[PDB]
Amino acid sequence: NDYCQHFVDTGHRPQNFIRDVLIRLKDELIAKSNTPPMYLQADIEAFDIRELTPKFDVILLEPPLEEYYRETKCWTWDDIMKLEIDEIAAPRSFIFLWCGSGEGLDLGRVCLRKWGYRRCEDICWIKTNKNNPGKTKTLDPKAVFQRTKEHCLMGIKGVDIDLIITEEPEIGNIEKPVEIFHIIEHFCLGRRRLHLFGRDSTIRPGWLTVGPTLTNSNYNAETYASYFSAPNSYLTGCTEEIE
Amino acid sequence: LFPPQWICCDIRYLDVSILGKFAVVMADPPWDIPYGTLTDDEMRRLNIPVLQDDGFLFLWVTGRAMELGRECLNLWGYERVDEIIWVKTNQLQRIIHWLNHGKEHCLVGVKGNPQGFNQGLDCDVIVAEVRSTSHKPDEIYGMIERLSPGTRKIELFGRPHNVQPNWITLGNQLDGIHLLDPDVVARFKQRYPDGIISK
Ligand SMILES: CC(C)Nc1cc(N2CCC3(CC2)CN(c2ccc(CN4CCC(C)(C)CC4)cc2)CC(=O)N3)ncn1
Repeated sequence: NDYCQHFVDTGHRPQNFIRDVLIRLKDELIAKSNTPPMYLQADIEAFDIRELTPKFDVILLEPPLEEYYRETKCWTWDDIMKLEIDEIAAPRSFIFLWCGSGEGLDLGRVCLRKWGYRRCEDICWIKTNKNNPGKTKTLDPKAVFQRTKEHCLMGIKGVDIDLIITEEPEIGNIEKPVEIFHIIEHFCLGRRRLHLFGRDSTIRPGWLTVGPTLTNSNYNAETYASYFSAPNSYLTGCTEEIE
Repeated sequence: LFPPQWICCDIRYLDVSILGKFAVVMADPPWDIPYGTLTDDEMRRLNIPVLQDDGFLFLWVTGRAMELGRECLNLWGYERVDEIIWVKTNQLQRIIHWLNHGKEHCLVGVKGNPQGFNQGLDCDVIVAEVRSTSHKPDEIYGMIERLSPGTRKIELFGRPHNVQPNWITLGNQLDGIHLLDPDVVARFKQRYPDGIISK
């Protein structure tokens, strides 16, 4: 069968027809090793990002792009490129950048190189339309095709697949699939994990979440640092706690 | 001339200015590091700019060529306006460095002001079975035909399984030279009176 012709015939996206779309010990180890959830309301444009210490092993960056508000403060790639992300990243560290599906696939790569990373993976969030086969798409003027996926770029400085398949969320829902956290945490990259532009709804053990729409804060730099003082400085986040 | 056409050549040395202009270009290059590769400088130096005035480029990339392909695309004068992924499945529609790879990427570039194309008919995700290793899925041809039906198209670094109506296929494992379009046949004899395409 030709699923592309089918999508032309019926409006069902080809991804609708993908099927099936001891790692529990790793998960349980992740949970034991996880720091308490920490979170801070901060307007990131006006916030000295250097006030977030210590240097992070993982950074998940989820800037609110205009393209997320089809039928609905947006950050442009101009603004995102000016973030001083290399000032808070550990010399060996990882970034995960949600780039959307348009110009972000290019400007996101400029960002990664500007902040000193090289891209090692391209994780695509592929959206099914099983529940609204009819609903079409207001196409970007430059678009050639209907856009039905988003990319999260993984960068490095110094078990899982690169695909996430879920149903397209309701219009105006900007949440990214929580599966990205599982992918990230299964890499065992260290325990200082920062989520920039997270929300009340994404707060999660093992993560420091910083963003303008958080309603509460509990961040304390010295309290936060204390979770990684010796003997715990170099833990991967996938090993037992030190007695 | 609608039926399949092809030229066995070292794409490095063919004078593509004999081929005319094309509504769509597709390339699946042998990026550097079994078959012959091209260095990054050779890739950059390809004369892609003479192949189109207004139209689309489809450029398969992998690994580090994701970045290098974006460079060539921009150097050749295109803007990247879409990115197609092919989700690789088996015959039961199940998905086949730091992660396992379930997809391949095809950059989509635009040059000039293309008019009369049927943009938005297909979506940017292909779901298809890995028929033969290193082969691109045949679905890409249908997508390109729906987008620009009836127009002239050219494929760079193709193989005999790739020849299609409305396409001219270039590659070094093709069977001789098979041209049917009279404008092309004329310019080829002029440029190559003894049928030899030399450096
Ligand atoms: C001699 C040289 C200097 N000059 C040439 C070479 C040339 N070639 C060489 C290459 C050619 C065709 C003829 C294509 N090749 C091939 C293999 C894999 C991929 C990767 N790609 C990634 C995406 C994907 C998974 C969807 C499909 C695979 C790309 C290309 C295999 C092969 O055997 N031959 N043609 C003219 N001049």
